[PDB]
Amino acid sequence: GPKFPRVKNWELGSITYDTLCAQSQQDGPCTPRRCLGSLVLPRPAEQLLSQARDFINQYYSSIKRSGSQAHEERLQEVEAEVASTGTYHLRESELVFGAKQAWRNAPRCVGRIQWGKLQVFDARDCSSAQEMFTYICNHIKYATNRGNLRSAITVFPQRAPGRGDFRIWNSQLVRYAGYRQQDGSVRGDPANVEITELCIQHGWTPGNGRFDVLPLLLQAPDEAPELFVLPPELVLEVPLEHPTLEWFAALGLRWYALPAVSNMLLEIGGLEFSAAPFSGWYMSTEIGTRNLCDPHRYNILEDVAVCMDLDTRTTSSLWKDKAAVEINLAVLHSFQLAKVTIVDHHAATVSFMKHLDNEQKARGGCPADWAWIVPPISGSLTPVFHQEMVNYILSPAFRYQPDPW
Amino acid sequence: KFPRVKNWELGSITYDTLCAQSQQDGPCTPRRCLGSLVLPRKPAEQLLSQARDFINQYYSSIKRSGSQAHEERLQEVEAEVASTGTYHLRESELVFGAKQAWRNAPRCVGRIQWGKLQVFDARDCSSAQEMFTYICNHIKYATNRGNLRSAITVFPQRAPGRGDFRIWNSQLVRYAGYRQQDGSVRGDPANVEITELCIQHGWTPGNGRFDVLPLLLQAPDEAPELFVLPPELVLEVPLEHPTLEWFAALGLRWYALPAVSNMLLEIGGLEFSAAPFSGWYMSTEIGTRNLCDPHRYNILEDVAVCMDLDTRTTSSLWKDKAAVEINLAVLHSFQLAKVTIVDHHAATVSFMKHLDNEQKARGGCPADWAWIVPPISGSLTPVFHQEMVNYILSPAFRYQPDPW
Ligand code: HEM
Ligand code: HEM
Ligand SMILES: Clc1cccc(CCCNCCc2ccnc(-n3ccnc3)n2)c1
Ligand SMILES: Clc1cccc(CCCNCCc2ccnc(-n3ccnc3)n2)c1
Ligand SMILES: C[C@H](O)[C@H](O)[C@H]1CNc2nc(N)[nH]c(=O)c2N1
Ligand SMILES: C[C@H](O)[C@H](O)[C@H]1CNc2nc(N)[nH]c(=O)c2N1
Ligand SMILES: [Zn+2]
Repeated sequence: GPKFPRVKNWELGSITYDTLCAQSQQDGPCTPRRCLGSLVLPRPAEQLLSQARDFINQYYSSIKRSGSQAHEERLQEVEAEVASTGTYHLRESELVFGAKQAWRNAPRCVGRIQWGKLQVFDARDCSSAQEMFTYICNHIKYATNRGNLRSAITVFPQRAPGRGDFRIWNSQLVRYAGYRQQDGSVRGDPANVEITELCIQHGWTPGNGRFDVLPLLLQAPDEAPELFVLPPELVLEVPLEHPTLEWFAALGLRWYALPAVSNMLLEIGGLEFSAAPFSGWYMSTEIGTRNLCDPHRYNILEDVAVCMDLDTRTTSSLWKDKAAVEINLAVLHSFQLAKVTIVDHHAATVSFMKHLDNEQKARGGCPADWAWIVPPISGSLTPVFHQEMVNYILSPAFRYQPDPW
Repeated sequence: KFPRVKNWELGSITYDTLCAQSQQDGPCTPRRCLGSLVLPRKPAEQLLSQARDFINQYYSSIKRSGSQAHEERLQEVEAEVASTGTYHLRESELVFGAKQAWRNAPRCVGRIQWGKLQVFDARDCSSAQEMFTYICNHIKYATNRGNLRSAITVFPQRAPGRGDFRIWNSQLVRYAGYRQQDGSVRGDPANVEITELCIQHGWTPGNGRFDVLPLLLQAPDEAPELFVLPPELVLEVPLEHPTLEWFAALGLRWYALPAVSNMLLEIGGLEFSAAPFSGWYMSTEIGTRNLCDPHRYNILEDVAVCMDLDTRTTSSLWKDKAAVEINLAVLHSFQLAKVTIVDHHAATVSFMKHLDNEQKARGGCPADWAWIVPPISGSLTPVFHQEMVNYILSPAFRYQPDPW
């Protein structure tokens, strides 16, 4: 009946319509002629003002004062600030709402049931790389909380016309080094070969382990990036063991507690925060399947399968599926043992389904990227697999940005 | 302009130029992507242009573009449409069209095989009885005592003003689903409705979990007729496990032949509303979707308890462990019974080879990532890390409404 995408759950037979997508102001990559929904990265005061107006309207709606005196005054205040300076600034409570809405709007994040509980740290007074380091350490301490992890984001000053950006060069606050070898192989995390070489070029004395924590490369405006080593006591790690396979511990595997993305751009009302690291807690498949089993990452599948004595000479033995399972179980078991927050892919997807129902009621839909929401193992075993999803771009948003080098 | 397609495991990049040949809109728009949706939301000049396009494809396929045989066939088609509002395919054109529709099917992981397809012309069918004979031959040919062979049987095309030839069943072989008094379902819950239709049309129902359904076949503007498949035609594989001796005691089994019977085959503007096709199973279809889906046979918990796994919590990964052993049982049992089957690793590996072949042959390949990526162990397969472009090429298989 209604002129909006009809969305179906095939497990439960239930139907919803997404009216929220009508609020989207920015185009995705798809056209009627072809769907590009599987691509990871698909390709002026007038413009700013309309984005600023839209966001201020969003903010005043959220506090139930849409159409009010203070609403129209804030609108006038922003237009006049853009009139004289070419940009404008957010009130603290506007920044908090916007950071939360950006998370809420993130189609690829399965953790969004938690969106209303996000600690927003204002670091818009930051004026140096040393000061960025302090704020980042504070974020890591607060968010790690000795294993009882808390969602947090730290927001550094916005892009300024003329002036250069605040940037964190690392893709995460915690990452393991990747050292290219003579034979052409990589020791450590192959994902991190480039940032590792950048750190060395900038004066880091490199290790030679599989799990060396990288230093931070931090760039304050119009300045070369400075190098900062995180003090080991701040970086909580978890040695990996298996509940029943006693040899698993002898593999010497481990992972860090805090998943903190540090290279994404936070956009709010046309303002761009080029440095705004955020952190949650892991879903176990991120570590157990992607980081540890991706062929282009640590690639430990064959190693674990040989220890399990599987027939790795034939696909039909399902040796890959078997090893992958035990590795995920190991990640789950070790984090629980160490009392570090983690969520398995079953409980995560169940909570996301609950989130979808909340947002259906609250907003008339929820933008979601099926390929990213569905876990990388046991897909159809989780409820989200059977849930159709509409994907679109809402603002405030987190967006990829080019590497600063 | 043209999509840039990256494989994130290998760092390799292709560009899809084939998508520019799409003449049919999918569900997406720049404002929102609807790629995860299973189904679509919903004259002479048009038909003639779809026809010329297809005849052009055919003659190009046999390296005779521009030949007088090409020119003459274009005029036959034009003369026939201009006089009758429609036209008919030559058998060779039909054979080519069916192979191309399979080739162009974005959701099929089995397309490496697309050039090897037995095509039965059943367009001289005038009754449900005759459809049944054709279907039985298809099943015999395709099953081949467990050495499965891909096949399609093509029944008469749609015609203006008259009803369609239709097979009412969604597959040639399906197990019955009997709604019990207490709201549960004995058998396959996916087939409750088709089971009820069969009973209403005179079928005497069984009461098992794996009762093979009769076929409801419909000749134009006639009530469907009921036909029981001779039990010797329907090859089945009892499921057992290589190391778990108790597994056979579950009484599980599945049929050898995966044959879709409710899709529409469109070629050159002509529509074939009954054109059942079959290949062979990819193991996860049976082991994961058919047996483990919560709204199907849903055996996960049962298997987990036999394995004495901790069912109380999600974090023991009991579901993941049980699912793996079930898929293993399927592979072992089909291999023991000498029935053709492909595991999801072998399948996805051959699909990558197909993507490469198609890049060289056509400059691209329409693929639906959500469907190509297996339902367990996704990122453990190469297709997970492969960007894909989805679009509709013709000849095509399409969904169509239920005839009831
Ligand atoms: C609280 C627990 C959280 C969980 C369990 C969680 C889970 C996830 C997962 C599994 C992904 C997929 C990432 C990948 O596969 O590369 C993801 C992506 C993402 N998350 Fe979260 N997340 C959480 C918190 C947060 C927070 C606090 C934010 C921001 C305020 C956030 C924003 C995002 C964004 C923007 C992406 C997309 C990143 C990309 O496209 O590369 N998440 N999340
Ligand atoms: C020969 C071995 C074959 C294999 C291994 C194979 C594999 C698959 C699989 C796994 C699917 C997804 C089905 C689902 O999960 O619902 C699929 C879909 C499909 N296949 Fe095949 N297939 C084979 C042969 C064929 C043949 C012979 C045809 C037609 C001539 C064909 C046409 C299609 C079409 C049109 C779909 C989409 C079905 C839908 O949208 O419901 N396949 N295939
Ligand atoms: Cl090489 C490349 C190019 C484009 C996108 C890509 C995705 C990787 C980044 N995606 C986020 C991964 C990640 C890591 C730690 N933590 C989170 N995280 C934290 C809270 N929520 C998600 N997410 C890679
Ligand atoms: Cl319930 C619902 C409504 C609309 C579409 C849907 C798709 C399911 C069927 N998709 C094909 C399943 C299937 C079964 C047997 N065999 C094959 N098969 C054979 C060769 N290739 C695929 N495919 C379900
Ligand atoms: C090619 C494909 O889009 C790519 O491998 C995607 C698929 N889904 C994903 N899903 C999540 N959560 N994270 C990822 O990195 C990816 N990668
Ligand atoms: C909603 C979602 O698109 C739907 O459940 C899809 C996902 N991928 C699939 N993939 C295959 N092979 N078969 C399916 O039925 C589905 N179902
Ligand atoms: Zn799309």
